[PDB]
Order: sequence, then C-alpha cells, then structure tokens
Amino acid sequence: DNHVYTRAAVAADAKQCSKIGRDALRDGGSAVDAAIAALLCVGLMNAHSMGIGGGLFLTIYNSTTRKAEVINAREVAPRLAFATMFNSSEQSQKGGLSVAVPGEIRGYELAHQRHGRLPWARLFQPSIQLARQGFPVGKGLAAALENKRTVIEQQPVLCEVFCRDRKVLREGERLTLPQLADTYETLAIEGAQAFYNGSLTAQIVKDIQAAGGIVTAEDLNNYRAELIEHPLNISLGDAVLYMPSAPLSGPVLALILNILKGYNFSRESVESPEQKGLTYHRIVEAFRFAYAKRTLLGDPKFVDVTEVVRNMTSEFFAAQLRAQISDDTTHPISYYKPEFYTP
Amino acid sequence: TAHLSVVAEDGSAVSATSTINLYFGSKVRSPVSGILFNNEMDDFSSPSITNEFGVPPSPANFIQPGKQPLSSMCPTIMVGQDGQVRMVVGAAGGTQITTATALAIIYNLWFGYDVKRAVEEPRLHNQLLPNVTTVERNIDQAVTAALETRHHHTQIASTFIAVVQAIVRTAGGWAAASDSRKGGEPAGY
Ligand SMILES: *[C@@H]1O[C@H](CO)[C@@H](O)[C@H](O)[C@H]1NC(C)=O
Ligand SMILES: *[C@@H]1O[C@H](CO)[C@@H](O)[C@H](O)[C@H]1NC(C)=O
Ligand SMILES: *[C@@H]1O[C@H](CO)[C@@H](O)[C@H](O)[C@H]1NC(C)=O
Ligand SMILES: *[C@@H]1O[C@H](CO)[C@@H](O)[C@H](O)[C@H]1NC(C)=O
Ligand SMILES: *[C@@H]1O[C@H](CO)[C@@H](O)[C@H](O)[C@H]1NC(C)=O
Ligand SMILES: *[C@@H]1O[C@H](CO)[C@@H](O)[C@H](O)[C@H]1NC(C)=O
Ligand SMILES: *C[C@](*)(O)CC[C@H](N)C(=O)O
Ligand SMILES: [Cl-]
Ligand SMILES: [Cl-]
Ligand code: NA
Repeated sequence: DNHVYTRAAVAADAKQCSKIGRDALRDGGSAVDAAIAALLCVGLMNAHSMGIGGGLFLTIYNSTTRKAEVINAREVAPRLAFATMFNSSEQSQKGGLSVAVPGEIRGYELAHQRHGRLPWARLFQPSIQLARQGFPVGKGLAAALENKRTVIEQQPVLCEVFCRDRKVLREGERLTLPQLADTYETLAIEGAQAFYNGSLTAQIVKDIQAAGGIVTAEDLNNYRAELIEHPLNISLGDAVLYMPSAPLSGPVLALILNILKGYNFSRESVESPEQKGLTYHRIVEAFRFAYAKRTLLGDPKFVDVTEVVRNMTSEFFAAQLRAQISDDTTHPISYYKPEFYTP
Repeated sequence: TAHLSVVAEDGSAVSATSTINLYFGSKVRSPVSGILFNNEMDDFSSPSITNEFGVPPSPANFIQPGKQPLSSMCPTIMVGQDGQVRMVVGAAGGTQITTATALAIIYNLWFGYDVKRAVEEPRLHNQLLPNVTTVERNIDQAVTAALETRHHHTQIASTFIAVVQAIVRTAGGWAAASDSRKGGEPAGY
C-alpha cells in the first residue's frame, strides 16, 4: 500500500503480475525465476506490448559475487532477409514479412539455467490459470485496443480474442486467451525446445508464412540467446551503473548521464523557476547531443562500434559536448553533428 | 515494450525489458497457438522507406540476415560502492525509453525525489530528429516557458511519455513503483 518492502519487491506494469513475481520469490525463487514468472504474465495482461512472439534483454546483478551480467535474447532477421526487402513503412509494420525470429523463450531458458531455483513448470503455472480463466482488461491494454480498434475489428483472428460482440474489449471487460494457455502448458512440460525445435515449431512457421512471412524452421532451430559477461558500466559518484551495450541504448543513456554529471545537479537545481528552467534546458540539450551519436550504432557483430561506444561512455568526451551547451539557447540539428558514417 | 524490475531477499536483482515492437506487433496472431508475432523488422533502417520528413536511413542499422535491429531499450541496475543494489529501473514506450530512463535516474539520484515521485513526475523528450521537444500534459508550465524563451519549439503529448517501473533502496527497505500512466502496481514482502 506504501510499496516499501523490508525483504523483497517486484515492480511490473500489472498488479496481478507483480503478485505472481512476489509469490515466486516467497516460494524460494531467485530474482530471475520471479522475473520470468512475472514476464509470462505480462505477456497475457499486456498482450499488446510484449510476449512469447517477441524478444528480451535482462540485466542481472548477483549480490554475492558482485557481478553483473546481461542476457541478449532480442529478435534477429530471418536467414532469407535482405537490405531492400521493404518498399513502404506499411510493409515493415504489418503482416508476416515484418516478423523477426522471436528470442523470448530461449532468453527465459538461458536465464533460468544460470540462475533459476524453481522448476521451469512452476514459472508457467499461474499464467496458464490466468489465461484460461480470464481477467478484466486493464487501463493500458484498453487504451491500446481503442487506439488500434480499426485494425483489430477488421482482422477476424484478432477479434476472436480481443473483441466482444464484434467490438474491441473495454476496461473492466473479461479477456480470455485459451489458445495461449495451451501453448504455455506445452512450453511448461516440454521446455523451450517445443518452440524452437519441437512440437510448436511447424505451426509457428506455417502461421508466419501464411501471412506473407519468410521465417523458416531452420531460423528457429538456430536461434541462440547470448550471455554477455561484461555489460556496459559507468561510474556515477560512488555508484556504478550496469546496462546493455549496442544493439541496445546503454551507450546513449551513458552519454546523457555523463554530460549532465558535470553540472552537479542537486535539490537546488529545481528549487526555483530560474534554476528549474535552466536545469531542464540542459537536460534537453544533453538528449540532443546524445541522440546525435546514436545513428552510428547497430549490432556489433555486423558493424564495428567499439570506438563509437568508447566515445559515448568517455567522461572526457562528455565534457567536450557539455562545453558546447549554451545556457541561453538551443541550436539547429547540424550543431550537434549527427553522423551516419564513421570518419 | 514492457519493463519490469525485481529485487530478491538476498539483494540480487533483475531488470528485464521485453517487446513485440508496435501495439500488437505485426498484427499476426496464430489461430492455433495464440502467439502474437512481433514486427521488430520495422526497427531496422531501410534505404528505401521515407523515415520522417528529412530523417535519412542509418547504414549501421540496415537489414542483414541474422542481424539484430537497434533498440531504445535499456534495463539498468545501479549498485553502490559497497556492492548493494541502489536502483533497478527501465522503461517502455518506443523511442522515449532512453530519455525517460535517464529522467527517472536524474529525478531520484540528483533531485532527491522518492521513487514514486520520480516515476510519476512529468517528463519531456527530444531525440534531435524530429526537431521538437515533446512535454507531458501536466509539466510545470514555468519549464515550458524556460524552454520556449530559449527557442525550443515544444508540443504537448496527446497521451503520455513512456512507462517506468523502478525499485530503489531506502533505509526503510526496498521502495517500489509502477507507472500510473499504464496502471501497474508493485508487490513485495
Ligand atoms: C521491394 O523492392 C525490392 C527491389 O526491387 C524487391 O526485391 C522486394 O521484393 C520488394 N519488397 C516488397 C515487400 O514489395
Ligand atoms: C550468485 O553467485 C553465487 C556464487 O557463485 C551462487 O552460489 C549463487 O547461486 C548466485 N546467486 C544467484 C541469485 O544466482
Ligand atoms: C529439430 O532439430 C533437428 C536438428 O538437430 C532438425 O533436423 C529438425 O528438423 C528439428 N525439428 C523441428 C520440428 O524443427
Ligand atoms: C566497467 O567496464 C570497464 C570497461 O569494460 C571495466 O574495465 C570495469 O571492470 C567495469 N567496472 C565494473 C565495476 O564492473
Ligand atoms: C571519438 O572522439 C574524438 C574526440 O574526442 C574524435 O576525434 C573521434 O573522431 C571520435 N571517434 C568516433 C568514431 O566518433
Ligand atoms: C530546430 O529547432 C531549433 C529550435 O528553435 C531551431 O533553431 C532550428 O531552426 C530547427 N530546425 C533545424 C533544421 O535545426
Ligand atoms: C514496445 C516497445 O516500446 C518497443 C521498443 C522498440 N522496438 C525498441 O526500441 O526496441
Ligand atoms: Cl489465445
Ligand atoms: Cl511496462
Ligand atoms: Na509506489
């Protein structure tokens, strides 16, 4: 009710899922078991945001060894993909051709193999129940359903679960996910292999291909979640911050914070409107300097990013950009030197 | 995108961000398995597609078989010099994720806002291209004034800017917060 807890805590975007995380902890799960259990739930209650058809990254800290690690389970382009495969935004956003190889379940598996304390099946149990029984639609999902009402109502396979009497579900109305409940049940009993190289695989490929996609059984068989033993860190006062490097945005985050740390913000930075307005102006300028360098980033396995990244986490480099922030004015785009190619 | 933060009794922690990209992904749902497929292919840059007005394609982020597309996601853990977790934080909401994660950190670490306040506090966003500062509906309007007089063109977000879930160590224990912009709520013991 105050949400200050003596022993442990789960912060998720649905109360029911934070609770499912919490119970995992109570029954002796590691922080990873709890994250997995809660994620499986969020994939049901906030089905518009995330799920087993997508990808994930986990940052994990072990208080005993004092080591942080990152698990990369983000989607990858199918093997039949190529640079000029799309000719409109619509082609990249809708239908089977827009689908990248899902990494979610391989990510849960790796994380669980390294850090799990509860049995795999136990992590699925409460979400199987929830998907079968149903739940009232939450605030976030109801707004997403509204936003995309037209597309949902015109697509009978989405209307099957996301409508009631041919119109999108509203907040408070009951959402049931009977097919997903069965898929979760299969995953819980057969493990991750059921999705990638097992009893669900041919159906996955058939569904993606029927909607115009190009994902094959080989794509799924070959997918691997990746352990990263040395995540990005930066020093901030007496603390360190761990976060994912490229292809994620830890280097942008690092650059924003390293720019701003040389201003020595404190309570006083927001105490009067004069300080407050200058402080927020400096924040926007650091956003703009950091987003300037973002366009050089990509998957480090395909693009050499090591020098870009070394700059973006350098304090000296950040002090250089800080000295170009004017207190009295913002600037045109070219001032920040956005770059699309290395020098 | 969805973000969640976890701290366990032994002090270990997980910051997990997960995504199918746009709302409902590709809009392709399996009638058999019920899986809703991502449209993460759209996170790649294309030489063809008009990105926005005057935003060009990024060659580092072009489609190659087996490549991962660039992401805004950034699940973070902050640990103090003594080895104890200080903050577990991340965000959802497309391209506003990195800026909102930065703001939550700034708000708690430097402005001294408690975790609920740091999550609930109005946010703003600028990503250089496009060239506009988006501010939330209930931002302090002195801040809007300070930006406009420094020549920022601002506009108000029709909905909200990102979603943040956070946990912060306090003398009283582990203080948690979920973002009311999405309707979440924490749980613990
Ligand atoms: C777009 O054009 C390219 C090159 O002409 C072609 O190979 C590709 O199949 C096209 N994609 C779509 C979705 O029409
Ligand atoms: C942290 O590392 C220790 C020692 O290597 C290990 O015993 C323990 O299982 C790890 N903790 C978690 C939560 O995985
Ligand atoms: C499972 O893996 C093997 C390779 O070890 C492969 O030959 C087979 O096609 C895969 N099965 C499915 C259902 O994808
Ligand atoms: C932070 O990263 C740097 C560069 O990779 C590395 O030298 C150092 O060991 C890391 N610091 C911590 C606290 O993990
Ligand atoms: C790194 O920063 C230095 C300036 O500090 C600059 O000379 C160099 O071009 C930068 N390298 C890249 C790849 O951005
Ligand atoms: C971007 O906005 C700034 C702020 O007013 C302005 O100086 C500039 O002319 C705008 N356009 C470009 C192309 O930078
Ligand atoms: C649903 C998430 O907000 C989308 C995030 C985007 N695909 C990315 O930057 O990874
Ligand atoms: Cl379903
Ligand atoms: Cl979220
Ligand atoms: Na709270």
